[PDB]
This record gives sequence, structure tokens and C-alpha cells, in this order.
Amino acid sequence: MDYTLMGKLNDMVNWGRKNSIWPYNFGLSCCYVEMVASPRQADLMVVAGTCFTKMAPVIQRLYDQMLEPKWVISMGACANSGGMYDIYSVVQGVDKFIPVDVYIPGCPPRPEAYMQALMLLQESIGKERRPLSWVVGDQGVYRANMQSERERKRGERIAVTNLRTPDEI
Amino acid sequence: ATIHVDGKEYEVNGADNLLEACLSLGLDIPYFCWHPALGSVGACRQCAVKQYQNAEDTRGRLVMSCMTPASDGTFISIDDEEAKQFRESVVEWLMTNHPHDCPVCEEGGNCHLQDMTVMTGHSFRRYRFTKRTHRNQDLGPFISHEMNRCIACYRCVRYYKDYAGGTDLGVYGAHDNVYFGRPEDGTLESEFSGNLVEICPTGVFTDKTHSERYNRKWDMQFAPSICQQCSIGCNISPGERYGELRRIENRYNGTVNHYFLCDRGRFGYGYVNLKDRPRQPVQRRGDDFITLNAEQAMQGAADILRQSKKVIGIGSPRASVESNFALRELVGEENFYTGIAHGEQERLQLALKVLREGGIYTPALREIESYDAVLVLGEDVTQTGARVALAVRQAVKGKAREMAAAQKVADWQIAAILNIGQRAKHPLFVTNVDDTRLDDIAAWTYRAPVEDQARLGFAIAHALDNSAPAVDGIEPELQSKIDVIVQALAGAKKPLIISGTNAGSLEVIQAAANVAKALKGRGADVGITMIARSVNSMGLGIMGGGSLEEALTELETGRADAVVVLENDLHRHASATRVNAALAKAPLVMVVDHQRTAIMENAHLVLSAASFAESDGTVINNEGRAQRFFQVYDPAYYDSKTVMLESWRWLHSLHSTLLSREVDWTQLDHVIDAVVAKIPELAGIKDAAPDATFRIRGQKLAREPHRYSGRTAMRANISVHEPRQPQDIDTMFTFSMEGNNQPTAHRSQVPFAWAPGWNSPQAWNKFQDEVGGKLRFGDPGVRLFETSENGLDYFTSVPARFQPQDGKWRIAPYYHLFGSDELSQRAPVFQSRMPQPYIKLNPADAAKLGVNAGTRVSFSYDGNTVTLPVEIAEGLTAGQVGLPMGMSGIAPVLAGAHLEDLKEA
Amino acid sequence: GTDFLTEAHLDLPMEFESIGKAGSRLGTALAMAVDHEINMVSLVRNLEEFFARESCGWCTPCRDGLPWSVKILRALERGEGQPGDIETLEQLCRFLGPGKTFCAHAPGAVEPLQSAIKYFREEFEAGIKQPFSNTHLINGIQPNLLK
Amino acid sequence: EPAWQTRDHLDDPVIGELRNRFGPDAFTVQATRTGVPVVWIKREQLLEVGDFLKKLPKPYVMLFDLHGMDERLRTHREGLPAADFSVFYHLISIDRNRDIMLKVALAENDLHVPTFTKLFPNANWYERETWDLFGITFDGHPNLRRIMMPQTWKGHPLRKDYPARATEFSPFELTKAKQDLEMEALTFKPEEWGMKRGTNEDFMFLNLGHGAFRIVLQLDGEEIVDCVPDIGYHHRGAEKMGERQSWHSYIPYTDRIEYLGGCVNEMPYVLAVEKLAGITVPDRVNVIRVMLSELFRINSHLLYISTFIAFTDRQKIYDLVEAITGFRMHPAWFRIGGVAHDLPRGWDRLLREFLDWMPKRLASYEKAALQNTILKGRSQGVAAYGAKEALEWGTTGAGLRATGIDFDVRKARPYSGYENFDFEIPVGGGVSDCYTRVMLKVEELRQSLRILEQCLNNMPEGPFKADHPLTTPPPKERTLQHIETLITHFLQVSWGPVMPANESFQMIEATKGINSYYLTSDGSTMSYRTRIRTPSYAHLQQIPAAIRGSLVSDLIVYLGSIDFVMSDVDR
Amino acid sequence: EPVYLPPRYRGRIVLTRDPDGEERCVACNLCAVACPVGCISLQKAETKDGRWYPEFFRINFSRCIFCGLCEEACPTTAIQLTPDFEMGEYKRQDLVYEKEDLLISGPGKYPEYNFYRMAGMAIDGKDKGEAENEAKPIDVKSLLP
Ligand code: SF4
Ligand code: SF4
Ligand code: SF4
Ligand code: SF4
Ligand code: SF4
Ligand code: SF4
Ligand code: SF4
Ligand code: FES
Ligand SMILES: [Ca+2]
Repeated sequence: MDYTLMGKLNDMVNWGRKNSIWPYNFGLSCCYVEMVASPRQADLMVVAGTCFTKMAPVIQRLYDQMLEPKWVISMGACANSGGMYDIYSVVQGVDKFIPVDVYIPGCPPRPEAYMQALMLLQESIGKERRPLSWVVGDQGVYRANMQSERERKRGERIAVTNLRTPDEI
Repeated sequence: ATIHVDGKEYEVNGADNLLEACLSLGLDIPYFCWHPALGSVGACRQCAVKQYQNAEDTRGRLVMSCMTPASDGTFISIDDEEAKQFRESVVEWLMTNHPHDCPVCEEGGNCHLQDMTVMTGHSFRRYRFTKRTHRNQDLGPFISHEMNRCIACYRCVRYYKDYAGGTDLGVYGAHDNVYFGRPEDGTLESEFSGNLVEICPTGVFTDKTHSERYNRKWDMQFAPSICQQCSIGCNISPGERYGELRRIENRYNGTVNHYFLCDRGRFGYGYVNLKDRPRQPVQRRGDDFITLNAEQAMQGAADILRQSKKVIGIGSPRASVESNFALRELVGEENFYTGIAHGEQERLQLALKVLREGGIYTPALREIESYDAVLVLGEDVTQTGARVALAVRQAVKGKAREMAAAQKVADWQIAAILNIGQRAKHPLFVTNVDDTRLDDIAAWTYRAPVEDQARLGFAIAHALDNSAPAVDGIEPELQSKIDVIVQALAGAKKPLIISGTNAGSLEVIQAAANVAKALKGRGADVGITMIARSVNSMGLGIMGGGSLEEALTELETGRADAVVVLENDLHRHASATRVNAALAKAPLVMVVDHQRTAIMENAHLVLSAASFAESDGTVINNEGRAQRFFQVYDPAYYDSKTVMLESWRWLHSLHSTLLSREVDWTQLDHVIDAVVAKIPELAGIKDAAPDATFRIRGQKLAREPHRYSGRTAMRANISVHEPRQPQDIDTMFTFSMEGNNQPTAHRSQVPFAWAPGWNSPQAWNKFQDEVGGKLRFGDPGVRLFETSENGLDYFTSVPARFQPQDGKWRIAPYYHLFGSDELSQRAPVFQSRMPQPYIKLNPADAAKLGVNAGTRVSFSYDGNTVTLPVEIAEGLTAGQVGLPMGMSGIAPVLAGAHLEDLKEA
Repeated sequence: GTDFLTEAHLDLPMEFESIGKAGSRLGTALAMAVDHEINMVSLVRNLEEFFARESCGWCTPCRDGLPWSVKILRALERGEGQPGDIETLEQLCRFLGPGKTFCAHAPGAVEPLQSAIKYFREEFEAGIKQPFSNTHLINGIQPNLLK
Repeated sequence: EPAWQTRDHLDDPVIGELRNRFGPDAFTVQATRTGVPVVWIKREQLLEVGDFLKKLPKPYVMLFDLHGMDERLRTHREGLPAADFSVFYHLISIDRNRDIMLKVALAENDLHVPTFTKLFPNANWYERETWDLFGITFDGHPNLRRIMMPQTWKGHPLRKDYPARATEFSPFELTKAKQDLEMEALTFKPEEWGMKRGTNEDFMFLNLGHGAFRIVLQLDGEEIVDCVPDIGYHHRGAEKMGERQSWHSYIPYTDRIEYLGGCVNEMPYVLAVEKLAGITVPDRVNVIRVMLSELFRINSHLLYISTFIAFTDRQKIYDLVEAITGFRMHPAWFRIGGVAHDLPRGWDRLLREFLDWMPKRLASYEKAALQNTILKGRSQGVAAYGAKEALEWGTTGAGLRATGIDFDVRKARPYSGYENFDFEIPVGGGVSDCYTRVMLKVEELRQSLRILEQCLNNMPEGPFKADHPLTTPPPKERTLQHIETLITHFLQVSWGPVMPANESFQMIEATKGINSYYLTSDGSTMSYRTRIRTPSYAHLQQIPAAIRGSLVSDLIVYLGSIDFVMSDVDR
Repeated sequence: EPVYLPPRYRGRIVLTRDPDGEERCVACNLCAVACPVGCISLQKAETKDGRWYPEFFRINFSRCIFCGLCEEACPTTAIQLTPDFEMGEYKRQDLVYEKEDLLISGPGKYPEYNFYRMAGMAIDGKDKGEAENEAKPIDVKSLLP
């Protein structure tokens, strides 16, 4: 797969960053209350809620306080795009101002969708190349262009024929 | 008159019926078979109200409000329970046989039947039996036929036959198997058949051109615009979706084109959606074609234009007033040339002089319907100015209107009017080189060469007023028919003289001016109408400039080494060999245009101008009315690399880069101020529409309806990030629904008609002061000039009779509503409707040549031999040959020219 | 086009006003006798078929409401009537009266129906045998069970 | 004479009293469908009318609502004074069990009203929001600053000429706002927040962080001497969105206000729309709506009681709600004239399993909360107010009933057939502290379980949608089979249902107090005005008047004891 | 364990097919206008027999709130919300689902409804008069009165 801007131990580093992820769940709105450490210690920011203009600086500041390597998971339609609130007081998406690694649709998403997003982030972390040290080697981060989850899951989704009727519980 | 509706007192017009009087008051009565332009017939039985004898009456009686006069002291109830139950029952009876078709029906969301079903509150079906079904017909490329959806309201036949004068649509059958259509499959033959898609309250007659690329009404982006396909200036609402122009709706203008368009304006819009249009500036370097953005195109053009000694500019009657003015400012006043030929310019300037100096009032298109006798000289109105022909048909039916009014029959009781006035009609005298479509209602048709038509006009003017120059050599039978014309015109209270520049004869315009002056001197309330060729022919005539021949002379002599051609193909106004030679000699050609023309192969730079859909501007009517057209959509919203600016914007920024080496993308109001400051006879165009700072209680005017969908998905395949809403700095309209389109808003520019409960074209009732009247706060548009205090003198240049000289063939112009206009004949749906190119011959001339009907003859014009199949024309005269103007290879400038070497190929 | 009359109305003089006061009209004064072997539902069905197919198609109540009454009468003649059919016939009679339609064809059409429902209602009610249904079951959608 | 009929309420005794006091030409009575007498008052008599209503024999004691309205585009103003803007004041007399609405008309060039804060202290935040969203100045207001938008905001969003949709994002303004938040504590002027005596060398300023909101604290040592909370960080523009969606398509937005509520939030909106539409829903619709609202009320009460001190009960409730509606948190299931679908076959078993499992949990929660002595020492007596403070601050729900005032909307002003259910309204003593509120929430949980038991025992058979033509959408099987039903469905889901021009009002007992929708239709398919009164706004405004002289930990306990979420505050 | 979802669950949106195997969507655009967020876009196209179908059909799932108003507004039961929630993505552009990402190979939750069997518009396999509760077309030239 393509990558966008001595080998076994790099894989071990990716494995350690993959299996050790300390999240910082930002509350924001109802997505966090569906889902229900300091930003210095956290390496994952889970933004789940409406990005209001009055606390977009709060999100930006708490993201800047985090330390590399850092990853962002955006839960719900508000954090992905603004959702149903295309309105004067709402920022239309988290990725307007901070980069997002995984997106989850929903309003709110289920908690096991958050677990699925954690699995996807673990794969993305395990298949990436980052500098080993700040004095030796290339100081560039190579994100891998993963195959999209809708192209990967297309066959089993299109193969669906019948569903249970909505007259039952 | 005073009426009492539900205990509330209203003051109405007593000459109205109750339906139109109550709809004018804002009351909602359901109706199908009534139309404001068609009258009342009482078919659908939907408009029932309860009329009481007096104030102290409670029983009452159900009456049809469309058939009941709004007399003084009337007492009615709309919300009476019996009336509401009966109206719901009528809707239910219509619903019994209606197909389950709304998702796959083009009328959905725009359907009067849907609106009236919801308005009566009928939503529960208890009919359990079968539905009658019908076969459909093929009605041609424009109208799609779906007979299942018919509610038998008879609006189509009343419009098409009684109003429009068509003959091939009718009602067939009986009890509940009534069928509305043609006697057999075939194209509907009326030039105004396209108004059936708004006349029909259901989805029987639908816009087939729109149906190919269908979208719902709530998804359209609309703008108020002016039709660009002839000089009548009918108000239109073009609506677009996904970056392409989807539909042309009628925009109600009570002064011009009230409810109706012609088929050219309604269906010839398809050239806007052509894929060969220039979408980005292109500079030819060697054999390569480098694509530029706006900035470096302006810089390179300014550098090359600064290095040249003299720059000339060639305008067009297609372009707006602002575009031609911007070209005139860029090249200078003395270097600006109107893009039309010398004879065309002479006829156009004479028509302008007659209109604004002849002392005779020129009527608006709606006012044409109130004249008592019509003389049409040389102008094939139905093929060149079609809506004038429709208005002339109404003016002719005015005699039956007067006869019925003499028997105290109400104005709206149309069936009684047509029964009283059986075949009596106001006099119509048409003159042409052959038969016209107005001959069915014409009192007399004169088929003659344009010299003889002019001589007939001069003879009529002399017989009305002996001070006019006389005509020598009139035959006694022609003299008797002239006397019939003179008796009909002299007895008319409001005679109307219609002529125009399409005959290719200056003398026809002079004769029409003489007839109008002679009738003015007798005290008649005479009006005169001039039909020009193009959308802004009158504006280009007012602005003035040299002819195209002078510009080609400047290019060929080498006095001009740079030419800027604005929206002109130059082959319709001059010979193509001369134009190609002059443009090949010039070391710099810059073509500012929105259509891929044949002169762009010689062009060093092509500026991708916008069409009427993507531009704002002002165009001048054939009656001298300045009208704004507003931009429908931003072309760069979907394709980000599209650089398609207004022509005045291109030329103003080019002038600014020529002077101060900085681009200046100006504003429309600035250019309009420049026009009204420099050209004082175009000063009326400032008042055509309010400027860009106009607001309705602080908000702009919406281009799209409130329920516009796909706001976060229509561009999502390009990018999931929703782009910036395009900002309109030129006009008061916004490229969003965040704006006002209220029916009670104090404005005259209405992009589209929608009211809650009224989704169909019947929503225009809410936007009018009275139904069928004007718009509530005035119709848009302003007359540039008033009637002159003193008129002209008589034109003494009476031409001689036509003489067929051997070897020469006078070209008689034949115009086609589908084909003669340039941009509309570029539209793909016109190609099926376009007649095959036939060269028309007299039987005697074809017998002299030995030529039969259908064999191909070759003729040479300007040293160019072209071949056409022969059609025999009995109405044509000997020594004349008939040619279809504006088709492929036959320029309209050929009208009146002679022909050489006509022989069988 | 005239209303049916019973044995009690046989003693009335054949005048315009005397028969007008009885709930009918004199008409052409050519009377037709209906014996006990003729079913009134079939007779009115034949009458309404004539009146429905002799409509001119101009106006909505006759053109679209006479065929509905015809189909209801065919159902009642076959015994396939459903509840609300007699009420539908009565409101068709009430809404096809004078002034509701464009001409007098439809009031004359609904006069026999009105008179036969008024007098011989037992046959029209005997035509109704099936429960009312114009909607079938759609598999995944629970119906709105009105009362 | 249906419950949705347009009435003028001229037979209300308050109209006669105002007529005898001020004269017959001093006010204009408007006939509405609000169920409330609406009188237009001159601006120069507003304080006189308010003080007269404060002093009646059964006086109007609570300012329920105060907001503005842009009347410029309203084309149906028959029988109304000439107004470009207007301000309305909804006042409630609990003793009279009545309410009145006062409307003051304002011309566009003179947009100032006398302040109402001397008569009713909750008018402070209500007038601040009216200034923020409409630009209407209130003369005599102490700190008339913006409360929803930031202070450096241009324009007033609820005006008709303000664009609703989101503007283009600017990274420069984001960096500027982050810079301002960086130096906010450095340049904290204690006058742009209404404070005074800013820095006796002992007053310290603190900024802090059920939703996220910042409260500015003035401390003398450890004591709180003054505090102003900064709200608006969760402002979604739900009312502006009300003017941009159709009547049908706005229902999910009703859901997202008070996200613990769900169908409880849907209920007052659809009831007010049905008042506008002239719809009387059948009994099965009433029982379905009551049952879902009580399930969500139990869920919210369980979350409040647990977070005051848990998961399995809420999981069972969300499983039942997901079975019925298809979604846990935001069902969007109520409709104009009914509900989206019928009850699924098998809902009886799920509700019976939930009801046969809940009383043991009720006993567990009573043991965990009422008999906990450490909780009874921690929560008793901290931030307690009486009936007088509850009335003057618009406190509703558990706090108002904990002050001993027996005012529940389900019994005082019954809606959706709540009068057909046998249940009790628990009231407390004269003191509304944390422990009394928790006791009342537990007793309300028990009564909601009783209501659910009655919903299960006799569930009416019938339609889940009304027979009205304005029922949106129509029943789906008739839509798929019948053409007139298809036409109605087509126009209702696309252009929208046409509500005839009127004003309606519905107030309900939400999970945290009284929630109300005030809807103005101008005859169109969208709302001309959607005003949402939420209890959390009035409960947050009462906080500075109840912790004067307390500690910061007492403030934290008070925040935990007041049932509120910030989406309800800011909407 | 696998997560249980009720049959009414409002998860991933699909487009379904009629029992004859053709796609149910007639591109009537009712779902797009009924969407409160505006995240459905489609274009009507027509086959040679006259059958309406979506030329394209895209849903912005980064914008969708899974409220089910599109399914409620569909008059053909083409668009359906299904019990499936696993829809996470790496790029937000990959949350734009086109028609080949939505069109399943069966009827979904409504196994038998066919809109075209009810519509009076003629298509292939269904002439005039062949829809439900439809009589055969009587020609205007027929001999019967
Ligand atoms: S996506 Fe939905 S549930 Fe999540 S924060 Fe937004 S409105 Fe709340
Ligand atoms: S004509 Fe109107 S009512 Fe009939 S199918 Fe078309 S949209 Fe529906
Ligand atoms: S085809 Fe249309 S206009 Fe003609 S009668 Fe039928 S519904 Fe009326
Ligand atoms: S008459 Fe002329 S201006 Fe009017 S619609 Fe036809 S082409 Fe256009
Ligand atoms: S009542 Fe008369 S006008 Fe009307 S359709 Fe019948 S026969 Fe024709
Ligand atoms: S579920 Fe709701 S938000 Fe999603 S596409 Fe359908 S209508 Fe739009
Ligand atoms: S509502 Fe249904 S049939 Fe109509 S466009 Fe949407 S998915 Fe297709
Ligand atoms: S509109 Fe009056 S009967 Fe048709
Ligand atoms: Ca522009």
C-alpha cells in the first residue's frame, strides 16, 4: 500500500504503541454520555460531540497539550461533519482544525462501534512508520493509505438479501 | 361591488366572477377548469361555494364561483360544511381513476391536482373498484403525453384551440372515456404548444426536454431572467440543478408575456448545456492551446493589446447592454462596431427612429390584445416574434368580445362569448413573401415580394391620407383589396401596424410608418410594433456603432491589427470567406464568447464568457423596454477549474489591465452606472431592477426554495467538505434559500412562484394584485423612451414593382421558429424539430429549370456553391427563390440579396 | 329519469304539481309498471348503466360519480356489497342534485336511485354480504387499525 | 368545543381585573391556540401591569418565560398591534392554576423595553438572551451582555435577516480566540462579568470546568462571595433551526434538546403542532406516548440518582426503547398526529419482564440513598431554598415540589391523557435541599413504574395515528396502496404540512422540570417562531442566589443535586 | 458475543430490490427532500422501457444522523435502515457511499412490495391496464357505448 508523509524493532515499537493506547475522551455533547488521564499522558483523543465555536479553542488547546505520537478518533455525525447542525454556532467537523485518524458515523454511535474504531486505529498504528529517535534517521511520519472499510466490506454487504420485518421486537 | 364572505366584508370588482374576486382577496377556493387567461366554463365543479339570498338567510345554495358574478351585495360562504363536503367529494371523484403515479410523475411537487387534493383535506380512499386506463400518444420531441393522469378539466383544448388557435389537439369520446390528444400520433403543430405543461393541472402534458434530466421543483435553483431567443423579451424563470440548466418556466409579467411563452423560448435553452462550450481561457501558441486562469489571461491579453497600434471591437445583438458597453469602453467609441451588417443596421435604426421619434405609441405585448384591427407588413410574426402572433390572435377575437358585451354577457363567460361571436372577428391583414401561420384568422393575406408589400403599404397610407405619396401602377383588383383594407383600418378605434426588420426591406418599415402616420392624422388611437431579430437588437441600435463591413474593412486594410469579438460568430452577418480572410490577416483575434464558434480557430485568445444562465445584465425589448436578467447559478460551484465570467466583467478587467496593469473584477451596478453616465438614452436601465443593496426587511431574495435538498451531499463526490456558498455581489439575489420569496414582499423580480398550499404554476395568483392582472407591486422593466410629441414626415421613397430578371433570383426569406435563431438551433432537441433544408421555388420557375420536387439544385452565392433539395412553393412569385434563414450555411443577411447559377446538380 | 312511486301514489292525478308534491315529476307522462318479479337493485343497475354511459363527459359529478354508483350496484346485484355502499349511493344522490352538475342529466339519473333506496331499501341492504376492504396487507408494515 | 380551538379567554377573571384597573383601551386581547390569555400591553405600562399582576388576591408569582420575536416577515397579523419586534412575558399563577402572556410591541428604530428584573429576578438571564439573539435592549438591566454568543459577536442570530446556516470556517479567528483564552485570566476585568470589588487583597478569581460549562468564582479565602456562570458553550441554535426545518423534519432536533429525555422532549413539540393542526389524537396514541415518556423519565431519574451517589436498569430500558422505536437515545418516534409505527408484537413481554424486575431495584435504591447516613449528612441542608425563592427564580420539577408547592403539569394541566392514569405527585416539606430532591426523584420513579403498570394492564386497541388529514406522515400501507394518501404523503414529506397561521403552546412535565414549546405559524410549512423553555436554564440561573457564602465543595454538591444538562441550558 | 439488534434497528442504510430482482428505487427524490440534514443526493434516469431508476445515488454518512426519515418517506420501500452499525472509516471521503455501496441483492425488511405493480406508468412486462385495480384501456374508437 502507498504511504504518505532495524525493521523488526520498528515493528515492535508499532506493536507497543498499538497494544498500549491511553485515551482522552472529550465530553462535548451526548455522544460521550452514550459512551458513558491528563492530556500529557494520553496518546489518543476521542472527540465525540458537537464542535461549538465557543469551545473549538478548548479542543485545539487540549489537542496541542498532547504529545507525539497522537491519534484522533471522531465519534458521531457532529464530530465528523457537524451532523444535523449546519448552523451559525457549530463548527462543521472536528477535522476543520485538527487532523482525525478514524471517523465513526452515528448519532450517537454504539459503544461497540467505539471498540471497532479502536481496532481500526490499532491496525493503522501497526502499519505505520515513525522516526525511531530525534537525532538518528529520517524525522518523518509515514501514514499508510489503508483500503477503505466500505470497499473491504462491499461483498458481504451487497450479498445481503432478506432482513427481519419490523413488526417484531 | 360589495361581497360578504363568511361574514367578512370585501370590496371587489363587480365585473369579475366570484372565483377570481375571492382569489384576488387571498381566499383559497379549489378550482381546476378555470384559468385567468381562458375564462369560466364550469366543467370541473370544484369551485363550489354557498350563496345566500341575503344576510338573513341560512339555507343558501351551492353555486359555481367561477360562473357566478361578484355583484354588489353578494353573500357567500367558502368554509360552509356543505360546500366543503361537496368540494372534497369532487376531489374524491377525480381520485377514483387517478393512477398511483406520483413518484414516477414529472408533475410531482408541482401538481395542481396534488395541491387541491391536500387543500380539500381528502386523504382517505374508499373506492375499491378498477381504474380506467388510457393509451398514450407520441406528441413530438417537446411534449410527453400521459393520459392516465387526466381529470378531464378541458383546459388543454380551451387553451390550444380557443386561445392559441391550434387545430391538432382535441377531445374525443364520451361519458368517462374522454381522451385529450391528437387524432393520430405526431408532433403538435402549434408554436405555443409548450404552454400545455403549465396549463394542464396534472401530469398529462409534461416537458419532455426537462424529463430527460428530471429533478423536482424544490431542488431547482431559479432566477428571474429574460428569454434570449428573440426580441420580444418574455420573462422566464430558468432553473438549474447540478450545474446544468434544467428547465425554463414562464415567469409572470403582467405587461409583457403574462402566462405564455413560445416553444422556441421554452425549449431552445439546450445550448447552455453543451459540452463543447469554453469553460476556461485558452491562448493559442503555435499549434498548442495553453489553458490559463483569469489573471494571466488578462495580463497576456493586456500586454498584446498594449503592443498593438489600433484595437477594434465587434459587438453583437446577443450580448447584453453592459457587455457591449464594456467592449465599447475597452476599444474606444470610434473603434466600436455593431456586429450586424450595414443593411441590417439601417433597418434597425429606422425601426428605432419610428419607435422613438414617430409620435405613435408602441404597445407592450399584453396591450396588443386590445387593438381592433391589425395590419402586418412583411413580418412573419409567428416564426420571428411568436408571442406577438399569439397576442394578435387575442386582438382578433376582441370583436366577439365586443359583440358579447353588447348583449350584457359577462367578460369571463367565454363559451357564451364564442357562441355569440361565431366567426365574426376583427380585421387582420398580413403580408409576406408566402403563406403564414396567421392566414387562418387573417381577413386578407398578400403574398408578394417585399417591394410589392412596401408598395401596398404606401398605397394604403395614400388612400387613408392623400398627403402621403401615391403609388402608380396598382391593378384594379389589388386596388379593391386595398380599399377593403382602408375601410377596415379607418373604422377601427385602435388600429395596430406591425412590421419589423426581418423582411430585409427598409421600404416595408417606411410603408408601415406611413400607414401609422396616416392613421394618426385621422385621430385614430393607432399603435405601431416593430419586431427586431435578436434579444438585444434594440439595445445595440441605441448604443450605435459602425457596421460589420466597416470593421472587416479596417481588418483587411491593416489599419486595425487587433480585434476583440464579443459573442458574435460573424458568419450570420457577413460572408464567411471575407470574415475568415480578415480574421486570418489580423495578428490578434480575441473572442469573448460562451459558445464554440467557427471563428475561434483563428482566435489567438478565447475568453470563456458566460451565457444568460451564468450572467447578469440588461437587454432591451423590441418595444424599447429595459429588462434585467439575473444569474441562475455559479458555474464554478461544481467544477472548480471553470473560469466563466460575465462578458462585461472580462472586458472591464481587460480595460483596467490595459490601463493600470491591474485586474479589476468590478460589480454589475458600477457598469450600469457607467452606461447611464456615458450614454444618456440608455439611462432608463438603472430603474429596470434595484441594485445589489436592495433588501426585503434586511434579507436578500432567495434563488432556491426553502426545501432545497442535498445541501451536504450534492458535491460530496468531489469533496466531503461542503464548500462556501457562492457569493453574489452583482445582484440582490443570493445563491441559497437563506432569503425572501414571499408573495407579499415589496419587489417586482420574482424568481419562481411558490406559496404554502400552492406548489403548481397557480401560485402566481398569490403574487398578483388581481389574478390575471399585474404583479402586486408592479411588473419589472422600464420603457426607455416615451411617445414623441411630434411625429416624422412621410417617406416619399416609394419603390418600383418587382421585376423578375433572368439569371438573377431574389432571395425570399423563410423563417423557422426552430432553426432561425442561432443559439436555439444549436440546442440538441431542436435538431429533431428542425425542418430539412429546402430551397423553395415557384412552379413556373421549376418548370423553366426542368426541376421537380425533391431534386437537388446547386447555387453559388459569394462564390460558394451549395446544394439543396427543391420544395415547390405555390404562394411564392416568379423570379424569387425561397431560402430558410439562419440555418446551416444560410445567413440571415442573405434576405433580399440576389442569387446566381441556379441549376440542377 | 323520474322517481319511482308506490301503490299508494297510483291514485294521484297525472299533473305536474300533483306528482311534484309526491316526490317525483310528471315528465313525459308515459308511465312504466314494475312487477314483483323484477329486482329493484337490478332495475336501478340497468338504469344507472344507461345514465352513466350516456353521460357527455363534461362535468365531474356525472362523469366520475355515475360509474361509481354503477359499480356499487353491480356489487349489490352480485351480492358483493360492503358496508358504506348504501351511504355512498345516498351521498351520490345528494351531491348530484340540481345545481351541483352542469346540466340536468345527473339529477334525472339519481332520481330513480333515490326513490328506490327510499322505498325498497331491503333489497339494497340485502346486497351487502362482505366486510369492507380496499387495502391489502403489506408484509413489513403494521396497519393503522381504525375503529 | 375541542381543546385545540382558538380562544380569546375574555371570560378569564384576569382580563376583567386588568380592564377594571387600567381601562378597556389599555390592552388588546389576542385570540390564540396557546390555551393562555394573550394581551398586548403598551411599553409604558409594562411595569404597572406586572406589578398589578404581582399583587392580585391569587397573584401571578412566577415569570415562566420571557423572550423576543421578530415580527417583520409575519404577514398574518390580523387583530395585532403594529410591531416590528415584540417581547413576550409568560407569567404563571400557581394558586389560580392559570397563566397569562403579556406582549409588548416594539418599532425597529426603538428597540428598548423597561427591565423586568425588579419584579422577577429570572428576567436577568431571559433579557440577556433576548438582547443577545434579537438585539432588544432592556433599560435598567445590571449587566446586559451576551449569554449564548461570545461577546465579540456581530449581529443577532434570531433576527429574520440573520443567515441560519454555518459560515465559512476561519483558522485565523480560531487562533485569535485561542489567544484570547490564553490571556483571559491575565486581563480579567471584573466588570465585564458583573462582578465588583476586584482585587481587599483576599478576593481570588477562579475559572472552572452533566455537560461542560465554565463558572467564574470570587473567593474570600475558601468562601464564595460572588459567582457568575458562563454558559452558551453548548449553543446549537435549535430555535433558529426551528425556523429552517419543516414541522415534520424538526422532530429529531426536538429529540436532541435534553438528550436524557428523548420522547419526553418530543412530546410538547408534537402536542403544540397538533394544536396548530387541529388534531385530537386517539387514546392508543395517548397511552403509547405516556408509556414512552415514563420509560425515559425512569431512565433519566436512574441516571440522576446514580450520578448523585445503575447501569443494568438503563440497559433494559434502552433495550425496550430500541425494540419499539429502533433507537436508544434519540428515537425521533413521535409524529404529528401519532407515532411512527405501531407497537412491535412482543412489547408486552419486554415491558412485563422490565416491570417484574424493577421493584427489587427500587428497594435497593431506597436502601442505598434514603437509609445512607453518610449521604444524609452530606446532602442535607446544603444550598436549601424555600417556596419564595423557588417561585421567584422559576424553579420547576423536584425543587419546586420539594419546597412544598404541589404543582405538577401532569395533574394541574393534564396532557396526552394523563388524567386517565392513577398516580401520586410527591411533595416535600418547606425545604428543598439535595436530600429532599433525591427523595422526590425516588418517589417519582415509583409513581412512573405505577403508570407503566397501568399502561401494560389496559393498552387500548386502535390506531397509532390520528384520522386527521394533517397527520404527518399518513399510515404507510395506505400510502403504498392509495393515490390520495400517496398525494398527502408526497406533499407532507417534501414541501411540508401546511399549518394554518396561529400560535400554540404546550407545557409538559419533563425529566428535570417544566419544558414548553411556544410555536408561531405564519401559515407555512415551517415554523415562523419556535420558542423552547427548558427547566435547566432557570435552574442554572438560581445557583448564584443559593451559594452566597458557601464553599466550593458545596457548589459541586449543589451542581450534582440540581438535575440539569447543558444542552437543555443552551439549546 | 455478537451484538443483538432488534429488526427495527436504525443502522446502516441500504437500497433494496423488488422480488423480480430489479432495484426498487424510482429516483423520486422524496428521501432527499425529507432528509433533515441534506445528506442524500440522486439523479433520475430512465431506461428504454420507461422505468425510472437512480442514475447515481449517494449518501454522506459522515453527515447522516440515522433518524430514518428517508425510509419513512420512501414510497417504494427502496431505502431502508438495517441492523448494522460497523461503519467506521479512515478517511472521511470514504464515508460517501455511492449506489454500488448501497444496493443489496434482495428485498430487505419489506419482502414483497413492488411499487411498479401499483403504478399506472407502463414499463417492460407491465402494459397499460396491467397494474393492480386497473381496467384494460378502452379505445376511443371502440363500438361499445
Ligand atoms: S452526533 Fe448526535 S448524539 Fe452525537 S453529539 Fe451530535 S447530536 Fe449528540
Ligand atoms: S398528475 Fe399529480 S396527482 Fe397525478 S400522479 Fe402526477 S403528481 Fe400525482
Ligand atoms: S389533459 Fe390536462 S388540461 Fe387537458 S383535460 Fe386532462 S387534466 Fe385538463
Ligand atoms: S416570443 Fe421570443 S422572447 Fe418570447 S419565448 Fe418566444 S423566443 Fe423567447
Ligand atoms: S350532468 Fe350533463 S353536463 Fe355533466 S357530464 Fe353529465 S350529461 Fe354532461
Ligand atoms: S436516516 Fe435521517 S439523516 Fe440519515 S439519510 Fe435518512 S433522513 Fe437523512
Ligand atoms: S424516496 Fe425511495 S424511491 Fe424515492 S428517490 Fe428515495 S430511495 Fe428512491
Ligand atoms: S373552476 Fe369552477 S367549475 Fe371548474
Ligand atoms: Ca454575477
